Amino acid sequence: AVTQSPRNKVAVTGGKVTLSCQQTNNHNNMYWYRQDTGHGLRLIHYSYGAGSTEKGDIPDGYKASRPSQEQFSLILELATPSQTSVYFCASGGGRGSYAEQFFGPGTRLTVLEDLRQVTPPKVSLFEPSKAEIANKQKATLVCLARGFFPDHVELSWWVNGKEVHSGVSTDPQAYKESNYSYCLSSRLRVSATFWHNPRNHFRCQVQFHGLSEEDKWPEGSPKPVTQNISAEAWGR
Amino acid sequence: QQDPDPSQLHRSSLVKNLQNIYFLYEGDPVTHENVKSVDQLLSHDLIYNVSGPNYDKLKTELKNQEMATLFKDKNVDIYGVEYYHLCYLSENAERSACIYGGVTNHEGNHLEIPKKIVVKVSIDGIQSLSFDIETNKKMVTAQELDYKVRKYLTDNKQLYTNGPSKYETGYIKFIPKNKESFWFDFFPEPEFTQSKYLMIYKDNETLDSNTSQIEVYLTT
Ligand SMILES: [Zn+2]
Ligand SMILES: [Zn+2]
Ligand SMILES: [Zn+2]
Repeated sequence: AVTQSPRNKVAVTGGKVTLSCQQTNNHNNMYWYRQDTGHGLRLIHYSYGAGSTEKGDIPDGYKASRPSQEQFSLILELATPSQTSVYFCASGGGRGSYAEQFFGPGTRLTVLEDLRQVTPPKVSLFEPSKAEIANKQKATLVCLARGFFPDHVELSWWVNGKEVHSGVSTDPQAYKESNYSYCLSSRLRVSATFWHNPRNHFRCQVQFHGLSEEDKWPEGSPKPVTQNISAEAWGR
Repeated sequence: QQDPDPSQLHRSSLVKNLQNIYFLYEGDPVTHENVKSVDQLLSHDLIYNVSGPNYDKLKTELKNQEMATLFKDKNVDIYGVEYYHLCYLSENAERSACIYGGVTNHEGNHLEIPKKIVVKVSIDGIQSLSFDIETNKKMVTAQELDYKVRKYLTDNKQLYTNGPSKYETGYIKFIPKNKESFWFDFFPEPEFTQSKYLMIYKDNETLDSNTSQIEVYLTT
């Protein structure tokens, strides 16, 4: 397996950031990549083994270290907004071609001028269209999260307490509304019969990752740290 | 080793992955007291059942078979700069570390008190730096002294960094009592591997800690 830590991170320009990769595949090769919307997966640094690292295709602005076989770290001494991106780690057996690689879950890193912009989301649940119910035989619930920044969020659905992916349709990526505000919507379709049973519970769960304990927030104002907001509704 | 000429020194600005040299001298060296060979792969090496953070076995390639069979059954002290990439110790197993030389006899090679050796550092033709190195061995390998010189220089003068170097060229010169002096270039060739570079310690050159001088020459 390959894990990455932290999975979410907001940093201020000029700050120092460290992404850590851990593997249990006992592979000699490890890699650090970055991916940017519409753009490709680019290699930053890689390593053929403990105690050494190699410059990738876009090394400028990053340092790397391989303290052991299991770990591979990517260091950003002076974070810049241009380093905002989604970082991927991977281990590789054999020669290290893609077919022999195993990627991590990814890390979302956002670098801004200051943290006073970070804001938790607004979550709302909406009942199926009046008409849609009748000659639709299908009931569709729409979940909307907005006014959040940056865009490190996860949206899931829970019917009767059990997570569901069937009938779900979530926007592939959070879309920006204003300069400092994102929006994200999703839909859950069920049989109009299911939506009419007062025994059925509907829940839209949203998780927002903001600032961390390690971060220092200007005292006097509530610190926008991670949050778990949920909108619910019963069957009518 | 006849002293070097400017054109004979490797330039750091030409080394693409110079951080791989930094890792060797910034990190802890592999040190082991009174231990003896357990296995052997090639005629000129010895394997030990010693351990460290990243290894359960250590291999040391010496100058040749004669020297290998000389230390094979003795109780030695190990002090070297190890690498892990390309350190094949068998067909299947691993968790092995590799070095070159760094071997001395343990029995009766220690000092009541550590012997301090002065390192005269010269930067741009001007010997303006001087600091002390230490060892508790009578007969010490050049490697040990070298590692200690570079570790201090890296920690205090930034000889190496996880990146480029403030110095363009550099080398360490050893001046034994009644023997020919020799030197090591601080920088590798544009393309190198840790194992290839570390061959400077394969000869297991040892010195009399009591009567040996150390000079360092750098250019920014
Ligand atoms: Zn999360
Ligand atoms: Zn000893
Ligand atoms: Zn050369």
